[PDB]
Amino acid sequence: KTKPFTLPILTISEMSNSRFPVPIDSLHTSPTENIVVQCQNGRVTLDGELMGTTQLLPSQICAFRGTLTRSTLFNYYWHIQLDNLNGTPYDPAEDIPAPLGTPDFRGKVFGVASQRNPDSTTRAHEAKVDTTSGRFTPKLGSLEITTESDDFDPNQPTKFTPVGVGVDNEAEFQQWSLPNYSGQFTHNMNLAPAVAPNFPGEQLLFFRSQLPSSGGRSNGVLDCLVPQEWVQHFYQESAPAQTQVALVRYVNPDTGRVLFEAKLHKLGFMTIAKNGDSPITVPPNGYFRFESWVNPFYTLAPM
Amino acid sequence: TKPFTLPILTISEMSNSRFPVPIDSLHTSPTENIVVQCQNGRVTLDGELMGTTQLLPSQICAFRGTLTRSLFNYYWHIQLDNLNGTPYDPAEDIPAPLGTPDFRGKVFGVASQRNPDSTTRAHEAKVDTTSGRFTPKLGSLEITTESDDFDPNQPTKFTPVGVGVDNEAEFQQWSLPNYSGQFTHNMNLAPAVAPNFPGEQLLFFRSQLPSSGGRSNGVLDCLVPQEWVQHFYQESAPAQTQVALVRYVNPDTGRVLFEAKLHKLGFMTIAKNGDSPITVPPNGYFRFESWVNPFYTLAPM
Amino acid sequence: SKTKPFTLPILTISEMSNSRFPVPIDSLHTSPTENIVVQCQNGRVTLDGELMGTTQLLPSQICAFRGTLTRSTLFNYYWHIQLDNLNGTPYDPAEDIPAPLGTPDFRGKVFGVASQRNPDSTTRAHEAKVDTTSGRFTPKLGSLEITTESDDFDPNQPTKFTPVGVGVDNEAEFQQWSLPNYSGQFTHNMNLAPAVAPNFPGEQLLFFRSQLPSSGGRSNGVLDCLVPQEWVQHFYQESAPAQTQVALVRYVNPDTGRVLFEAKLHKLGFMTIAKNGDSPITVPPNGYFRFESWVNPFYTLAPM
Amino acid sequence: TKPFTLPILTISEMSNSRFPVPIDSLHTSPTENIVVQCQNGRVTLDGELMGTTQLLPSQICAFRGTLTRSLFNYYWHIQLDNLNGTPYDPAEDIPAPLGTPDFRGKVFGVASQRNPDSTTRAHEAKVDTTSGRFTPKLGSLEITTESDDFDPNQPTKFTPVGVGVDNEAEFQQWSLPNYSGQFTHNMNLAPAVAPNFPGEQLLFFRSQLPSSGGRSNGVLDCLVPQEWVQHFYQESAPAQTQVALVRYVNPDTGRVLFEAKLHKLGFMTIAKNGDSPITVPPNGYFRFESWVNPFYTLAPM
Ligand SMILES: CC(=O)N[C@H]1[C@@H](O[C@H]2[C@@H](O)[C@@H](CO)O[C@@H](O[C@H]3[C@H](O)[C@@H](O)[C@@H](O)O[C@@H]3CO)[C@@H]2O[C@@H]2O[C@@H](C)[C@@H](O)[C@@H](O)[C@@H]2O)O[C@H](CO)[C@H](O)[C@@H]1O
Ligand SMILES: CC(=O)N[C@H]1[C@@H](O[C@H]2[C@@H](O)[C@@H](CO)O[C@@H](O[C@H]3[C@H](O)[C@@H](O)[C@@H](O)O[C@@H]3CO)[C@@H]2O[C@@H]2O[C@@H](C)[C@@H](O)[C@@H](O)[C@@H]2O)O[C@H](CO)[C@H](O)[C@@H]1O
Ligand SMILES: CC(=O)N[C@H]1[C@@H](O[C@H]2[C@@H](O)[C@@H](CO)O[C@@H](O[C@H]3[C@H](O)[C@@H](O)[C@@H](O)O[C@@H]3CO)[C@@H]2O[C@@H]2O[C@@H](C)[C@@H](O)[C@@H](O)[C@@H]2O)O[C@H](CO)[C@H](O)[C@@H]1O
Ligand SMILES: CC(=O)N[C@H]1[C@@H](O[C@H]2[C@@H](O)[C@@H](CO)O[C@@H](O[C@H]3[C@H](O)[C@@H](O)[C@@H](O)O[C@@H]3CO)[C@@H]2O[C@@H]2O[C@@H](C)[C@@H](O)[C@@H](O)[C@@H]2O)O[C@H](CO)[C@H](O)[C@@H]1O
Repeated sequence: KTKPFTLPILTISEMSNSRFPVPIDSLHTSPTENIVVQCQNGRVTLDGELMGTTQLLPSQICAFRGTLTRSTLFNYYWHIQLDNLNGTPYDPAEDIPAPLGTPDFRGKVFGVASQRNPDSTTRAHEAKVDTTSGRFTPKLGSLEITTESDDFDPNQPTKFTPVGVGVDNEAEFQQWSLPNYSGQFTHNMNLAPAVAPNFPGEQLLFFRSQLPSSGGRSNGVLDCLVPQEWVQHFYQESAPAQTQVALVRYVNPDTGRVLFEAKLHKLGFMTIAKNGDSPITVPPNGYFRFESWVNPFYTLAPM
Repeated sequence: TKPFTLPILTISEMSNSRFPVPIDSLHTSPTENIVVQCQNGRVTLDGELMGTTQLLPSQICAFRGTLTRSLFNYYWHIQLDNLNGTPYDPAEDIPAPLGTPDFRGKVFGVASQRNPDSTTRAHEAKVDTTSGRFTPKLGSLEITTESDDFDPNQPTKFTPVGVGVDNEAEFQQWSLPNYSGQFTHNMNLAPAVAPNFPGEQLLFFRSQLPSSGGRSNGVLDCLVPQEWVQHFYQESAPAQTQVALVRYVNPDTGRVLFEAKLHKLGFMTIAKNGDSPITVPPNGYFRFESWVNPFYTLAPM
Repeated sequence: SKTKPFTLPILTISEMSNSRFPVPIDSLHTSPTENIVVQCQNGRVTLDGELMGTTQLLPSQICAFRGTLTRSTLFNYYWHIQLDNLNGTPYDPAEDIPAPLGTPDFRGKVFGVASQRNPDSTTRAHEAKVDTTSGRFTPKLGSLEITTESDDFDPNQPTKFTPVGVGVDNEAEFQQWSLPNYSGQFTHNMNLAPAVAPNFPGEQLLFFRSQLPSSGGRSNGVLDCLVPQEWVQHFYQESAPAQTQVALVRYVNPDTGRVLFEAKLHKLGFMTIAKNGDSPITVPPNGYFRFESWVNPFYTLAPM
Repeated sequence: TKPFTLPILTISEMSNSRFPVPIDSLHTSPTENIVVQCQNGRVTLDGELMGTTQLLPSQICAFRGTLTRSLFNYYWHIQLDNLNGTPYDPAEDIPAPLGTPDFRGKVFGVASQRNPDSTTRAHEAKVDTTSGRFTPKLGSLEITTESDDFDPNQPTKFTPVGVGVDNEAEFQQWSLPNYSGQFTHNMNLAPAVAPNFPGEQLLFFRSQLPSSGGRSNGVLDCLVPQEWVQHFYQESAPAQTQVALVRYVNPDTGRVLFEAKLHKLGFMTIAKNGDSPITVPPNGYFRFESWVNPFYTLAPM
């Protein structure tokens, strides 16, 4: 009678990052006591409630849509009046931190800005979005893009396709530092809650990708709490969470053996019994399998 | 015994299965003068992938491999791997590496590299799927770039963005490229589809891709959204008949706006004549009614 | 080789416009103001031609706006307005002004008409109200909320607002000397033009007063501006150097030739007179203000 | 002798002199098929007001007076006062009360009242300048309203907002109304104007007025911005010749963009052929050069 909780059957190479439109590259764990893990994309509860700036379309994370105008080697600056991701007009009064899909990290997003005018003429060129700029105010409804080309028409529909990071100094990319969605004017609000292991000996487990970089030595490391397919899956199923913690096992269908076990928390993140920064090597055909709802005081087997 | 289901998705919550973009609209058109045989976004209702179709929405018209050398004046040779990094085998029974573009034209995007020493580069790139150097079935294709800042023998990725044709007629979404060039003809193709009932036309999930120049409409039609590709692969529910009856319902008013056939090979038809968009309200969604037979007469739209 | 002389335009009272609303001036008025803080932001100009607050030159754009209309998330329909600059430029909150130029500088409900013209040339216009006390009145952040009786508005279409008068239900909701919160409750008012007051014994502010139309109720529509809009425009054009902090002006009758009274025009752009009590200042139809001389601020005005 | 000057104003700092709205653009057109004889915004270079032109920017197409009774289907009679509240004298040598509309159509606005007991009303109203009851020269006109909430015999003001025509052809900005209705013809008109040099057309200060319905472009052209009306009235500089030479200058580049004639009767001409906007940078302004004669040959635009 109770709708059962499930996970989609996917290997590591069949999963997508929920903070950027790229495939998942690996599984990774590291200590996070020094940091506040409060990303806003890829935030979903196990019973299907989206949080933060999270939405369903994989391609739309860190993308935007709106109208370009002239503002007040990447020298050309442009003002973007943002619409909603689905084309509907944007209202700053909605109780989200920023338009859905807005980047949730400090740095420069490298991508391509494109335009299609009513007379059917089109143009597209490389563009960057400085999420640390004082004119990055997507919650207010606008942001600034930088371009190398001057081939852009004002008052024309503009789209931005995210590709990767485009910071000059590698330290400009801080994946766990939220931008100021209202610039200097207001604080961030309506945020999805921060996450941390509530248990001795446990660390967060990440679905990790290495984003493309347009220059420099940036590793492009972007960790999401849960892949986008699970966001989409939990939203569809909305199965009741019987406890705060679902027990999950990573299994190898060839050998039939459990490689490790982990906690999948109701708030939408994973923990594992392991210490220290390290990748988690999995077989190509392995997948995560839901074992049972469990009490939060369950002790995971170490790695 | 596993029932067939559709995910509950709005028009604005669907992704094109032939390009990593959202669906913009629903469209119908007569198709007797075109061959509808795209190879991405090809799935049967019981969850079998066909053509070059794979699961990752970002990897459609993307590639992965190694770059070597020889106004987008700079030409580069790309030795293709599989999207999962494993080496591509031209002997497998697919038309080309999974996610290879299935239309003639120039795919506009960004090529990027990350070297073992951690140095990186990314610049605009075009993939001409009509060039004789476009032989992804043989394991290689060619890109053109405007920037010369690329390192040979380095891991290279391609992020698709849109179309980049100079002449608008270069983009032909219903003409498959030659996956092996002029060395041989295409093989292992997902079958072509057509309406097979009087007064019926295909129903398309339409996107308008970005265009880097010119007047190209960038129109790209797919047979089912990528989310249905992913959902049918997961569910693998047995197809009880050749045709599923599906209805589009407005949850605000409770009313059915139109009905359609969802065919086992993974495409939809409606009772409609003429090239036309299908205007649907923002909260509408497709509902699976039941399995029927091909002789069902749909209500005209 | 002399400096540019300071001048006033020659205008009677029935030839002047309010600088806080697009209406003519009805009368001159004086009133004690030690109770209140006089800090309006429209119609603020220095005598040497510097605009302050939200003051701009176009008389019709005071309390007007333009932007893109959006549906919100009896005047019972609510709409969101993404505000542009009055010239179609996107509004920059980083500019050192309290709010977009022309933004209303008082608490209450501005009554007017909102209109739209679509790219397909279709048009609409209907009555609308701007509640400057609503928590969604955040023009400094680039948006505000209008309310309408009609539902005939298209979202995501270019929209203008023409101000007409006040539209409060209860008369006490209109407080001309209370500034709105230009960012709502989210941050403080910034870059305000300074407050004004007579810093001389026996002196009170002199106002150019209009009675705005009202859409209902018993509101007197009284709106006092420090300086008429024609002087805002004139001082900006002339930018004559201010020799002292006080210019002595006299209201003269060209028929009789006699001086009716004298007043101080202060450099910050306001006027004082030697008078006490709330009272209108009756003037002849042909009378006008005449610049007499720069004076030291301790000059003593003749009473009345 | 007082020299002639223009105020230093940007295009976005000028007001229409025929309606209380900002100037939207500059515009030129051949005008041999129209009569350019507006009555608001009429001033000579030496400061003489003409037609129905007055100083208050908010009072153009406004009125003041006393209302009585006679889908905007409520009709009301307005006994007109002067804009300064003084009674209107039809005997004066003006075409109509100052500020009276100078085009055929329906002026859309808001009529408001304030009673001696301080009760107030305001609702949408229209002034049809083509109606037989539009006789402002005789001292009265007629409004229509949607609301019935109006008290007879009370002081009534009209605030113009834009046009309110149902058919778009009813708005004829170059057709003067009959200020006395059918009783007699218009009198005391400001003179009509026309270019008088080969290749020269009038240059208009153009606004696009709000429209309460339909597809009317709301285009309203004035010969001179209201600020120039106010400036020349203040200055009253002697017009040394019939024509002033004026140039449009960009301060961001120092370059002159075009030159024009400013004629003594208060209108401008340029060397241009066709109906066209005049694109100007945001910081440009008109600069008075000197007095010339009507035989000057402007450089083509
Ligand atoms: C993020 C971005 O838009 N980058 C641009 C930009 O990258 C070059 C500049 O960032 C430049 C600043 O000094 O540094 C270049 O690299 C140095 C490197 O830091 C040194 O350690 C040494 O190797 O000399 C290099 C000379 O370039 C940046 O070049 C980029 O990064 C390098 C690590 C390498 O991968 C190179 O191929 C990259 O181009 O400007 C370049 C154009 O010159 C690109 O437009 C890039 O996107
Ligand atoms: C696909 C691609 O890489 N396009 C480039 C390239 O586009 C320009 C060329 O296609 C060029 C050939 O002469 O024509 C330009 O547009 C003309 C158009 O053909 C005329 O009909 C008329 O409209 O003048 C236009 C001036 O550009 C192409 O420009 C691009 O397309 C236009 C329709 C317009 O949208 C413009 O903004 C575009 O840039 O070269 C340009 C660089 O100049 C771009 O690099 C573009 O990506
Ligand atoms: C500002 C606004 O939107 N006004 C509307 C609104 O006005 C009427 C309501 O505000 C109503 C609320 O009770 O009160 C009315 O006047 C009452 C008055 O309060 C009573 O003391 C008594 O005198 O009865 C009156 C009604 O006959 C408001 O009416 C308006 O104000 C009156 C003094 C008078 O001037 C009348 O003509 C006005 O309409 O709602 C009305 C709807 O009829 C209008 O839409 C008005 O603009
Ligand atoms: C000038 C005025 O008072 N206008 C009113 C009035 O306008 C509507 C009527 O004029 C009506 C006559 O049938 O036509 C409407 O628009 C049609 C349009 O003619 C058709 O071509 C098609 O587009 O369908 C439209 C449906 O409205 C007029 O509506 C107004 O003009 C339209 C172009 C559109 O912009 C609409 O939003 C406007 O309201 O009546 C309406 C109320 O019904 C208003 O009161 C308007 O001010």
